[PDB]
Amino acid sequence: MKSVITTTISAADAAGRFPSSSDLESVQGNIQRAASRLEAAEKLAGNHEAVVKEAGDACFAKYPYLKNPGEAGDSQEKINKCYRDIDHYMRLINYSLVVGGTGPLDEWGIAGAREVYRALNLPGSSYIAAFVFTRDRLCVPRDMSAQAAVEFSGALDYVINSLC
Amino acid sequence: MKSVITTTISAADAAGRFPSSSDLESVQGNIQRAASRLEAAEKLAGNHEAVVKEAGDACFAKYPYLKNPGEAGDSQEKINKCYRDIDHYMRLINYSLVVGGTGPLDEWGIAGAREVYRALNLPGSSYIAAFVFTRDRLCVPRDMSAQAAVEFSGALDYVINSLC
Amino acid sequence: MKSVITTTISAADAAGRFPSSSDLESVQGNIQRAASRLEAAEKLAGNHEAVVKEAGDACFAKYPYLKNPGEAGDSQEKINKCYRDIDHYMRLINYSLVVGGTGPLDEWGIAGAREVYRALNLPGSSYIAAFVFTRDRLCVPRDMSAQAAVEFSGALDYVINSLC
Amino acid sequence: EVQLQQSGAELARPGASVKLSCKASGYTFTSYGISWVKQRTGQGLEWIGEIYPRSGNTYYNEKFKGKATLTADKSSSTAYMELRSLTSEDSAVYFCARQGYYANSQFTYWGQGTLVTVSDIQMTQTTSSLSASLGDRVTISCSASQGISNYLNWYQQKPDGTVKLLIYYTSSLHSGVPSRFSGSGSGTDYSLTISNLEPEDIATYYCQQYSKLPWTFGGGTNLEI
Amino acid sequence: MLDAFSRVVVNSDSKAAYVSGSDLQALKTFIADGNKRLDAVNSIVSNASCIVSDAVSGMICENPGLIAPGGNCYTNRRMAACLRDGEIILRYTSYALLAGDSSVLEDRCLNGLKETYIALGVPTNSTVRAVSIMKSSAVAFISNTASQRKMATADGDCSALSSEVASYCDKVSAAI
Amino acid sequence: MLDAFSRVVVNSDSKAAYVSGSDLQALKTFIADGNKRLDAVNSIVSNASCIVSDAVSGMICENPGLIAPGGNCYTNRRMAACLRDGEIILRYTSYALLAGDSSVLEDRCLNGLKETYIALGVPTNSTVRAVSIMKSSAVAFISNTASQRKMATADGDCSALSSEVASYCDKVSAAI
Amino acid sequence: MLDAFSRVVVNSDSKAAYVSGSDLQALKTFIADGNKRLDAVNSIVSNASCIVSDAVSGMICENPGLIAPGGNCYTNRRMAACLRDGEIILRYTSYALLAGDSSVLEDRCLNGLKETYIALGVPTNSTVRAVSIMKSSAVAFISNTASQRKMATADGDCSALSSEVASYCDKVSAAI
Ligand SMILES: *[C@@H](C)[C@H]1/C(=C/C2=NC(=C\c3[nH]c(C[C@H]4NC(=O)C(C=C)=C4C)c(C)c3CCC(=O)O)/C(CCC(=O)O)=C2C)NC(=O)[C@@H]1C
Ligand SMILES: *[C@@H](C)[C@H]1/C(=C/C2=NC(=C\c3[nH]c(C[C@H]4NC(=O)C(C=C)=C4C)c(C)c3CCC(=O)O)/C(CCC(=O)O)=C2C)NC(=O)[C@@H]1C
Ligand SMILES: *[C@@H](C)[C@H]1/C(=C/C2=NC(=C\c3[nH]c(C[C@H]4NC(=O)C(C=C)=C4C)c(C)c3CCC(=O)O)/C(CCC(=O)O)=C2C)NC(=O)[C@@H]1C
Ligand SMILES: *[C@H](C)[C@H]1/C(=C/C2=NC(=C\c3[nH]c(C[C@H]4NC(=O)C(C=C)=C4C)c(C)c3CCC(=O)O)/C(CCC(=O)O)=C2C)NC(=O)[C@@H]1C
Ligand SMILES: C=CC1=C(C)[C@@H](Cc2[nH]c(/C=C3N=C(/C=C4\NC(=O)[C@H](C)[C@H]4CC)C(C)=C\3CCC(=O)O)c(CCC(=O)O)c2C)NC1=O
Ligand SMILES: C=CC1=C(C)[C@@H](Cc2[nH]c(/C=C3N=C(/C=C4\NC(=O)[C@H](C)[C@H]4CC)C(C)=C\3CCC(=O)O)c(CCC(=O)O)c2C)NC1=O
Ligand SMILES: C=CC1=C(C)[C@@H](Cc2[nH]c(/C=C3N=C(/C=C4\NC(=O)[C@H](C)[C@H]4CC)C(C)=C\3CCC(=O)O)c(CCC(=O)O)c2C)NC1=O
Ligand SMILES: C=CC1=C(C)[C@@H](Cc2[nH]c(/C=C3N=C(/C=C4\NC(=O)[C@H](C)[C@H]4CC)C(C)=C\3CCC(=O)O)c(CCC(=O)O)c2C)NC1=O
Ligand SMILES: C=CC1=C(C)[C@@H](Cc2[nH]c(/C=C3N=C(/C=C4\NC(=O)[C@H](C)[C@H]4CC)C(C)=C\3CCC(=O)O)c(CCC(=O)O)c2C)NC1=O
Ligand SMILES: C=CC1=C(C)[C@@H](Cc2[nH]c(/C=C3N=C(/C=C4\NC(=O)[C@H](C)[C@H]4CC)C(C)=C\3CCC(=O)O)c(CCC(=O)O)c2C)NC1=O
Ligand SMILES: CCC1=C(C)[C@@H](CC2=N/C(=C\c3[nH]c(C[C@@H]4NC(=O)C(C)=C4CC)c(C)c3CCC(=O)O)C(CCC(=O)O)=C2C)NC1=O
Ligand SMILES: CCC1=C(C)[C@@H](CC2=N/C(=C\c3[nH]c(C[C@@H]4NC(=O)C(C)=C4CC)c(C)c3CCC(=O)O)C(CCC(=O)O)=C2C)NC1=O
Ligand SMILES: CCC1=C(C)[C@@H](CC2=N/C(=C\c3[nH]c(C[C@@H]4NC(=O)C(C)=C4CC)c(C)c3CCC(=O)O)C(CCC(=O)O)=C2C)NC1=O
Repeated sequence: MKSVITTTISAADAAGRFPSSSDLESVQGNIQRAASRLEAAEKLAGNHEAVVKEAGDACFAKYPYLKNPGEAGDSQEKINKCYRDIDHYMRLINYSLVVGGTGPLDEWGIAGAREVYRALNLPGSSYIAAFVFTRDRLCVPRDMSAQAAVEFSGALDYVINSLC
Repeated sequence: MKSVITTTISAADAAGRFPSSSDLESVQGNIQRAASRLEAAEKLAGNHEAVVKEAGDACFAKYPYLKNPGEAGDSQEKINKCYRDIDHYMRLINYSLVVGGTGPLDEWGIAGAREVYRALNLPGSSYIAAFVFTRDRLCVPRDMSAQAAVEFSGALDYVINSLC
Repeated sequence: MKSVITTTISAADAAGRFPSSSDLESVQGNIQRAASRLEAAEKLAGNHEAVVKEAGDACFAKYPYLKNPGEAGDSQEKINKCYRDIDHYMRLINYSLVVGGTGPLDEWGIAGAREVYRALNLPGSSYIAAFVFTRDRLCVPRDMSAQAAVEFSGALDYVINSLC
Repeated sequence: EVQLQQSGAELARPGASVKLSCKASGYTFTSYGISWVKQRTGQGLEWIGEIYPRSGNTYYNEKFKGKATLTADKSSSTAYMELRSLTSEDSAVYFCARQGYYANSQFTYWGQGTLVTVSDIQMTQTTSSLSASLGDRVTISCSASQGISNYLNWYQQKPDGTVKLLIYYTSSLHSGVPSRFSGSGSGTDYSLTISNLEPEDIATYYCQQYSKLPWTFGGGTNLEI
Repeated sequence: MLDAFSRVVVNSDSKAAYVSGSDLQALKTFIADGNKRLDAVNSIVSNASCIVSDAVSGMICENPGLIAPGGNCYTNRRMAACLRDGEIILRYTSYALLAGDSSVLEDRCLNGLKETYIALGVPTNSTVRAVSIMKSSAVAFISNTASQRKMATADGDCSALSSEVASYCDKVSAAI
Repeated sequence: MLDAFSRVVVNSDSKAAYVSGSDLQALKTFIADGNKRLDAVNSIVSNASCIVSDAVSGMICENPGLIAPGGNCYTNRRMAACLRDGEIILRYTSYALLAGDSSVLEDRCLNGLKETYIALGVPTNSTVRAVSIMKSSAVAFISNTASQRKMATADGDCSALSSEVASYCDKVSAAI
Repeated sequence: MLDAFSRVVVNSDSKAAYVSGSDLQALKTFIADGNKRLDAVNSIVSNASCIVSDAVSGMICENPGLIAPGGNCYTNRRMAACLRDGEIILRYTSYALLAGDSSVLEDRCLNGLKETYIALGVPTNSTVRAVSIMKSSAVAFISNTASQRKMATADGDCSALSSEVASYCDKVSAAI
């Protein structure tokens, strides 16, 4: 997974270098931003059921045509799969906050999402609606601290831009 | 110029990626360790004449054979070159402390030093003696703070290991 | 520009071969199927205004949410651009029927359509609705001969599968 | 502005041919089509056919196929209707109208009208004549044989004979139409509402579907005060 | 590539000088504004998609000849290439903003970009118009003055970072 | 590369026009003469070795300095390269004849051929002489007027294909 | 590769579970000891040359047959390769120590290392002896118990990082 540690160790290994002052400095940044990103991860992990339910409700409210026959979510099982997909993305965002990098998202939700959603007629706009609602729904300091919100919204914007 | 920022941005560019959370987090580490490494750079920059003089004196004290004809330092011009080389290395170490990485050292003192010193019969062990003396001469907190000393000694150890 | 002639000439050139029996035979296939595909092209070229209008109307009827603010086609100019896009695709299909290969479509409508439509929030399902309606709207022998219909529906299915 | 000047009234004999003309000005000729509408004496409008000069493509009402031939001249920015085998049934006033392409498929601007002497969606205007007074709010309603998708245009035909596009897409006002006019309808039933009637509104009003070819007009409702 | 710190040391190396106290103080100012710089980069990257798409759309809307036949944004392939170039330019501008130095942008995106665009027939005027729309949008996002989206940050002055983003985009426009 | 149909399409695409009735009729004429075009290509390819060898030999016979020391056909290596270049030019001319369009020949053989020959010292005059002898022999084979080789075809007029072959060879000569 | 955080994430992903409070607390402990981990990595890398040279020299001194003819450290080339991959093993061990996870070491150094050494004739016993001397020296440097080199650190207990270094070296030895 992409992260501060993996990025700098990969750069060191590509050059065949022992970890130098720059790599230790980047890991110090890991240490510094860990508080905020792990607070965001803890809040998301402890509240993901409600967050995913709200995101999916917003997705289907913005795009009621998804319920129409032949569309994604025209059956109850497909709606459950939509909420499960939002759960998967929220869990990958929790993983990204824990890791400190987009690696979990990149490798487990984004890498082939374009082809999967094209093959299964899943419009990326619905996922974008769920994630945009999740990002806008978060408020500070009620849900998390300001920097935890920064990290959480950064991961949400990352997945949104992966879908855009 | 290897640094936290340059390593991070080069890794992002190699993957065609916008700066991500881990990129900003590495730069946060730059911010966190900058105080110590810039304190070390300021102390070295403000005291480099005496430090270089001491390092060169230690190099020639440990290897008086360098004064023998045909050896490096058999003339006053060559001894001045020796001290100028130690000044070059200390300036590159000051640059590395300012940059936050070994980039300046790698590109300006290390990259071809092996071939240069082989061609000119310059024993790397004399440079190592100067840098080891400088590293062991530093006193905390008399000369600099503990973490500034850590950064300075890390740069010196990097030079020594480049010559080993 | 992918076609029978260009494909076999490219294969001959890659092997540094003069045209041989196989290449002339494939061009004979060009000669044989040209009647049907050029009939389809003539019918489409002489009736593209009505066909494009019907396809766009079907697209917006199947997806009325496109008229909602923030969606593609929430302004009259964007609706005109949707019909213009269907015009572009129908013209590229006319080009493919004339050429006898998907080359015009591949190079001018398909090559970057994924990234363009992702960037501009243009759901591929709307284009697919327009083209599926056009394919199902065609009647034999009312609008085309059977083989002309085969070629026209083949081009339409090709663009649909490029969007799927 | 858009004018679409038509040729003068031409008199012919049964079995002869008449080449009607329509010179377009004020707009790019190839950015629009040219539709031709037949109106018999005291009858409703009837779409003959449309030609798009950009491609030269012609679309004809099946009732006028071979009877009418549409050609256009991009150099002179003019369009021609050629009537063949003229009869008493062809005695009518023929209009040329600027036709939009895809979603703007509206007869936005009409010609003055050239008089000539000797599965379709049925558009029904139930009330063929309505009488009202100044300042009244009159409602003109028409029904489509099959469901259309709000693709309805309303046309004001003055007693002078000139035809103007009032409302397109069932609700959108034309460039010069005052807010007193309004339209409504979603399925098969559509209504044209004129609030605070004025003497300039004394005209015959036609609803025209452009959901499916051939384009069809309603019978028309004459509004008198 | 160089960052602000490496730029300072390169300037210092031209005179064989240890990094001076004034240059050190400028770098401490860079560090003290480091959190604001990270917020600025985050503002750009979190809105990079709409920045690039809006810039290309505005360039095309102001210059409809680009999407006409023979225009450089005509086909879907050319439009995708234009959007990709806008994304690449914004990515390197964000690299410069993160680094505090334009060396990455110049060396890895602008070196030969003008000649490449001339060879490809990419209109320089439209390219700089798109780059200027990206500049305006990115500056608004740094200043949190974007009309349709706001990013929560501690209140303060990021005008130095706005000017830095504008200067990077100006380097892009002047290079081509 | 483009063929005749793709050439018509590219011309139509410049105006965002569907392929018009006149261009359609021209392509239908191309199809109706398709069997004659295949016969012409077959005539060229079935005699390609003889065409190329005869052209290079005639170029050398009319310019004996080519095989003298310092001449560009002097050694066996230079002779083989010259015969290979003649074969390549004839092959791309036959590609153009089969395609009905010069795009393949231009882009894949004539692009940079003049500059390459200048850099190599290949004499342009002798190259065009060889290409013109190839043109004459290939035209004769199209018309079945070759003295020592006749190929059976249905009686008819292939002057259009002969003129196409001549025009492709003329494009080759004018490129260098 | 994986770090400690990505390792926790991968373990959580096996159950489709969000990172639980226990794993979160373990990662905060990893963060709370992050400065000690950086000091440990710094101690190893600042003495990497001495660690590797001392380990290879001790392996040779305890097994003099390595430098005899037919021994795997016989020539200067074999000696250089032995020192080089001792440095490589120490570098990947330091990578694991920095990452907090063995994934980088396993995947990028230990994958196929045993088979490669078997194919080359590199004696596994001597390799593990060198790796164990590196383990001892690196552990001493982590604990700042090296006799001839002391590095200033805040007083405390780095036994967890020392055990991590020992476990990475043990993974190296067990792989071969
Ligand atoms: C212009 C860019 C903005 C703006 C920026 C400010 N934010 C300030 C403080 C601040 N921001 C962060 C987050 C930032 N640093 C990081 O470590 C990362 C990610 C790795 C990011 C994205 C932090 C941690 C802080 C420090 C205190 C806090 O938590 O808020 C700030 C105050 C000055 C400063 O402390 O640097 C400003 C002005 N705010 C604006 O007004 C515009 C829109
Ligand atoms: C100038 C090139 C010639 C010439 C050509 C003609 N051949 C005619 C007809 C014709 N040729 C073929 C063979 C051709 N088509 C193929 O399928 C292939 C290979 C795959 C080849 C080589 C066919 C099948 C036909 C049609 C029926 C037949 O005659 O066998 C032809 C008549 C016009 C036409 O049908 O296109 C002509 C004039 N004949 C000449 O006089 C010169 C030397
Ligand atoms: C075992 C490895 C050592 C040891 C480690 C400890 N050092 C402690 C604190 C500490 N160390 C650093 C430097 C470290 N962090 C960085 O930012 C970098 C480089 C980028 C390095 C090399 C810092 C900043 C700190 C915190 C403040 C300070 O003391 O300077 C420490 C205390 C616990 C902790 O803070 O993590 C210990 C025990 N000391 C030992 O006894 C052995 C030999
Ligand atoms: C089987 C009998 C049909 C059917 C016939 C109808 N289609 C009608 C007209 C119509 N068809 C198209 C599309 C079709 N015509 C073309 O020229 C081409 C080829 C490029 C295609 C794909 C259009 C655009 C139209 C409108 C008028 C025209 O331009 O021809 C039609 C007339 C009434 C109407 O337009 O709704 C009918 C009833 N009936 C069926 O349900 C199947 C599909
Ligand atoms: C950890 C990785 C992971 C993800 C990131 C998601 C992504 C994902 N979604 C689907 C697949 C699906 N996803 C949806 C859900 C949706 N329907 C709607 O109304 C919307 C458009 C959309 C959510 C917004 C549907 C309906 C399917 C089933 C379609 C099918 O498999 O044929 C699939 C195919 C596998 C399957 O059958 O489930 C995958 C991999 N799922 C994963 O396992
Ligand atoms: C910024 C880059 C940079 C460096 C890092 C140094 C590196 C360096 N050193 C020397 C060259 C030299 N350096 C020394 C110095 C020494 N004599 C001793 O007693 C020791 C072995 C050694 C220092 C410990 C001497 C004596 C020479 C002269 C060449 C020679 O000895 O033949 C030269 C060649 C040019 C010259 O003659 O000065 C260079 C490039 N110089 C630079 O400009
Ligand atoms: C010859 C090549 C060629 C094509 C094949 C199409 C493809 C295409 N479409 C658009 C661009 C567009 N196309 C549409 C049309 C649509 N809106 C809707 O209601 C639907 C979802 C969709 C058709 C079904 C719209 C609205 C835009 C602009 C998007 C925006 O708002 O930025 C663009 C960008 C250039 C531009 O600004 O026009 C391109 C290249 N156009 C071409 O020039
Ligand atoms: C790191 C540096 C870097 C860049 C900045 C670009 C530079 C670049 N641009 C193009 C290629 C291109 N450049 C554009 C883009 C544009 N045409 C327009 O209408 C706009 C004005 C403009 C963007 C604003 C287009 C459309 C092409 C293709 C040329 C054509 O087909 O006409 C290409 C060739 C193929 C490609 O990779 O896209 C390259 C290398 N890419 C890079 O890797
Ligand atoms: C697709 C395009 C294409 C071509 C047409 C040629 C183009 C070409 N020709 C030559 C190379 C050459 N070109 C020739 C040929 C000639 N010298 C003569 O005396 C004649 C006038 C003339 C042919 C009629 C010779 C002899 C050389 C070698 C140059 C020399 O040794 O002087 C070379 C360099 C490598 C090589 O030897 O092949 C190339 C790339 N090859 C291709 O792939
Ligand atoms: C990332 C993984 C990685 C490593 C760990 C090494 C692994 C490795 N080592 C050797 C190569 C070798 N390995 C050694 C080293 C040794 N000889 C001894 O006496 C000791 C027991 C032992 C180390 C302690 C020697 C001497 C050879 C060459 C074998 C020979 O010449 O007999 C080779 C073959 C090519 C080369 O020289 O690089 C490889 C791939 N390299 C890597 O890139
Ligand atoms: C239909 C073709 C079309 C467009 C697309 C726009 C393109 C456009 N938007 C701009 C400017 C612009 N655009 C955005 C982005 C956008 N605005 C927001 O407030 C947010 C969050 C957005 C989500 C999409 C921003 C942030 C700005 C900067 C000013 C602003 O805050 O709006 C500018 C001015 C830049 C300049 O002059 O250099 C233009 C031309 N105009 C058009 O006619
Ligand atoms: C000894 C050096 C030498 C040669 C070799 C020739 C080369 C040569 N042959 C020609 C012309 C030429 N050459 C051929 C090919 C050839 N002829 C046939 O009739 C058949 C079937 C052939 C099998 C080899 C053809 C078909 C022509 C066209 C007219 C002809 O039939 O002669 C031409 C005229 C082309 C022009 O002027 O552009 C020349 C110069 N002459 C020489 O002095
Ligand atoms: C002549 C062939 C030769 C050698 C070389 C050594 C090799 C050697 N040194 C060791 C052990 C060892 N070696 C070092 C490194 C070294 N010692 C220091 O104290 C410092 C700072 C050093 C700089 C060079 C350290 C740090 C240790 C760990 C214990 C110690 O502090 O000495 C060990 C024990 C490791 C084990 O058993 O696994 C050995 C065998 N012995 C030999 O016979």
